[PDB]
Amino acid sequence: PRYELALILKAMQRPETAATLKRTIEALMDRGAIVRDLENLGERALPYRISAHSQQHNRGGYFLVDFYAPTAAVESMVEHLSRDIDVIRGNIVKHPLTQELKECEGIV
Amino acid sequence: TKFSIYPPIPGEESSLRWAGKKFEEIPIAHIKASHNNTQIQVVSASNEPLAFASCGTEGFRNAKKGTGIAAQTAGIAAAARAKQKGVIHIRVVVKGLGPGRLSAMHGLIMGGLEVISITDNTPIPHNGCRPRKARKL
Amino acid sequence: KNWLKKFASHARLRALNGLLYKALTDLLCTPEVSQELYDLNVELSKVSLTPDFSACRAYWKTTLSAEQNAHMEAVLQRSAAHMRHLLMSQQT
Amino acid sequence: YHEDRIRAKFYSVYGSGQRAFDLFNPNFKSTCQRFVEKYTELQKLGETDEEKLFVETGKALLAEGVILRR
Amino acid sequence: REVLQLQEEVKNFITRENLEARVEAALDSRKNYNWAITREGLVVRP
Amino acid sequence: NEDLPISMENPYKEPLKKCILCGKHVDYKNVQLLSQFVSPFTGCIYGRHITGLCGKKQKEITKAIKRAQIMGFMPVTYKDPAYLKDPKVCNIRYRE
Amino acid sequence: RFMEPYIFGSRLDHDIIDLEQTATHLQLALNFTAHMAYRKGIILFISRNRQFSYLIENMARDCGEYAHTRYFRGGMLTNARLLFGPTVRLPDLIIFLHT
Amino acid sequence: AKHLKFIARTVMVQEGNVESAYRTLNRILTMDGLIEDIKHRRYYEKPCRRRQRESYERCRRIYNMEMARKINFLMRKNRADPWQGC
RNA sequence: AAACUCCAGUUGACACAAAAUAGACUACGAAAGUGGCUUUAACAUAUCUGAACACACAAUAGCUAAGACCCAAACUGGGAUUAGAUACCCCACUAUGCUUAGCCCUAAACCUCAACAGUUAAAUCAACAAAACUGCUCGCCAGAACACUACGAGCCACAGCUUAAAACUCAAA
Ligand code: FES
Ligand SMILES: [K+]
Ligand SMILES: [Mg+2]
Ligand SMILES: [Mg+2]
Ligand SMILES: [Mg+2]
Ligand SMILES: [Mg+2]
Ligand SMILES: [Mg+2]
Ligand SMILES: [Mg+2]
Ligand SMILES: [Mg+2]
Ligand SMILES: [Mg+2]
Repeated sequence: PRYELALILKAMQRPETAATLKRTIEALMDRGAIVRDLENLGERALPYRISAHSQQHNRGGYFLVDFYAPTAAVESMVEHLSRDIDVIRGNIVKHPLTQELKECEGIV
Repeated sequence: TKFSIYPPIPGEESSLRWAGKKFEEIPIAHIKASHNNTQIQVVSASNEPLAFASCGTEGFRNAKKGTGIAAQTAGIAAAARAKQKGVIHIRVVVKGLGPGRLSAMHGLIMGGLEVISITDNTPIPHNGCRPRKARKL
Repeated sequence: KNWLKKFASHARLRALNGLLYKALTDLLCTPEVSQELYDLNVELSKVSLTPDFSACRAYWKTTLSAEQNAHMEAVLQRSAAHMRHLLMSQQT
Repeated sequence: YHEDRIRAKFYSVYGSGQRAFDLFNPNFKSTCQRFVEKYTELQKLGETDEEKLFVETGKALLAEGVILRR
Repeated sequence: REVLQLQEEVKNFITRENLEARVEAALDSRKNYNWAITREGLVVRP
Repeated sequence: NEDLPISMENPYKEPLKKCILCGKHVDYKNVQLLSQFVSPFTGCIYGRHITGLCGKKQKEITKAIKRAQIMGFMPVTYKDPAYLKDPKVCNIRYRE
Repeated sequence: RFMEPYIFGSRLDHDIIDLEQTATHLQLALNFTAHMAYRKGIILFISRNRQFSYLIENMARDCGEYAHTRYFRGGMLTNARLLFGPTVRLPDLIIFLHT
Repeated sequence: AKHLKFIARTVMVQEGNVESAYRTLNRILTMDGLIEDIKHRRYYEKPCRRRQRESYERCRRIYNMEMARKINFLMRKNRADPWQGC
């Protein structure tokens, strides 16, 4: 199905961030994914302190990877996101656009 | 300019200064208002303990520790010991709903320190540990 | 349980008195009962339980003004039931 | 009644008339009632499409000299 | 219609050939998903 | 008789009332919108008696807030100060 | 419920009484009242609507009949012998302007 | 713990009026339900008792609102008597 | 009062535990149950009824092995208490509450309403509960106690669970 990967990456310089993004997308494709878009939300202070890979982060870069993958890939991809050391927090959700916007007549 | 009840944020610059220092540099008075005792510790913005005073350290014993007067005395003692270290303005961080919740702040004010903000930090679990059973008195 | 129908229709004693005195003072320290009552700053002297545990008499200190005393009296009798419910809900 | 539909549109389009109702008079005519009579006459002397009838009725009433603020 | 729309959309997908270009373009870009709602039900974009 | 009443649905029927978010998509990434329904001082989610939302949209907002909080997009213990000056849609007053 | 057969319809949640039926019912009632009056029967108007007590009492005085527009005490009709006297004559017709 | 400090449950003192700031903080904590949570979390409330208490509170609120609505609706009638004497 | 003083406060790191607010919502599931987030599977039947025993499930408690252990806590110790103390208050700490694989098969397991279909006209209707009924089917009941008992039979249970009488006795229940 269509999935959205929300990625909170370590606050690094441009070359390291580009390399990490390439590595993530390469893993996605290696697991059978067709990537639609790579979207940058910016570098920002985290809502709270996140301790990942024996390092504490207060800031991070937010990215959105939209893709289509088989149902079996998701779990595998999660494992990869657990091993990457430059990812503060990676989470795969069903893409919000796929959910149907059911219409409403108002409050009964 | 309209007074803001919300505290200043470290990121966004603000014109509020207290004796030339910014909000995040003011000393912090941590009050723990337990049911039988109250403990006041003044620390610097960089977490340097300047003064400490609890109701047990000011001579009050057993049930006399958990009263308003004892917490006021502890606050006065902490305020004096912190005034001797160059503290005037403080940010109060209270924890717990004991009888000395407000008496400690009376004592701190009566000892000469000026309170610029009050913060509550009482531990509220989102259902972690199980509390004890209700007393069958 | 048809709530519409329902609404339509000694050493021990000293310890209980002390416990209830502390609990009632703690309840009055906040707006938990009501903001209006919180504004008046009612102070309690003692709590006395009847020998048969049929009623709890809370003795509140009066002020010198008479209109203030009357207002305090009115709000206290209007809020007593809410205090009882809060005390029983907190499992004091 | 049929005219009720027209009335609804009027009370949603031009709103309640500034003129006050007089329910004591057995033959009172509100602005909405004049609108309804003109609408029915236009329907009977022309084609049947609701929107053109509405706009034409408005035009005819403004021609007669009735104020209608949208 | 859906199949044709997918056909047109596939031309912009990321591939192994254009991974560098798209990654750098994303790094040179920012998107905002935040917007507010008023009491009258009107969207207020930033 | 031509003057008798005829059967039809109520033409004066007022359209059903709609909440401020009816017809709009609630995203867990739209922290600005979600922050309009949490307490500024504690971050607690406001109930429907305060927000005025319908049950469906109240549930959407709740799930989105929890998702954003656990995925590292929204703070839990307070409302983000960046959104404190946003329009107020909640019927609550702390008299501050 | 028992008023349903006499209701023409509900106009925007307000019930409308069918006047074609009211005309016949009123014809029968007025004929009965006139025939009872011709026979020299006692007619007692009754109403507890305080807005019209004065008017109904005036009407009863004017037509030479009787009115009871006040609090209806227990036993006026079923206990009239004890309450008025052993030889009291009860009304032959009672008219309710408000039931 | 992991959150920024002096943002949650924080009130600024105006003109040194510490009492008003403390009382406003108390009002905030009470209306956000934090005070009730703290008082209820001292001892464990069994699930059945919690369910019964919540049901009772909900139905009490509903009944009180209905009774208040009835009284307000019938209060319009309470005025001077227009047909006094009759 | 005992207890701790390898104690207490701020700060930082840090669960095999349970899941504030939302929820003033009343949803999902056959019931029991289910209220932290993401993803994968996934919620039978195009007539109805149809079992103590057939086939699959059943809160909490309890029992086997292994494991985890913050907090709570049957028991077990200690502290304080009248005149036979507080069983009830305080401190410490077990089985247990948790996970994995098996058992045990009981609840005020209740909406104390058997499943489907239909009706609101009647006299509405012993009472109360929860407005009164009809059609059809399965299950069950025929005074009280003896008796959630004895015996027989069956069961991973070995006192347990299911089914379940008789003699004597009474004019009541
Ligand atoms: S009223 Fe339509 S979505 Fe809330
Ligand atoms: K029940
Ligand atoms: Mg079947
Ligand atoms: Mg059988
Ligand atoms: Mg079981
Ligand atoms: Mg067990
Ligand atoms: Mg243990
Ligand atoms: Mg247990
Ligand atoms: Mg059956
Ligand atoms: Mg047996």
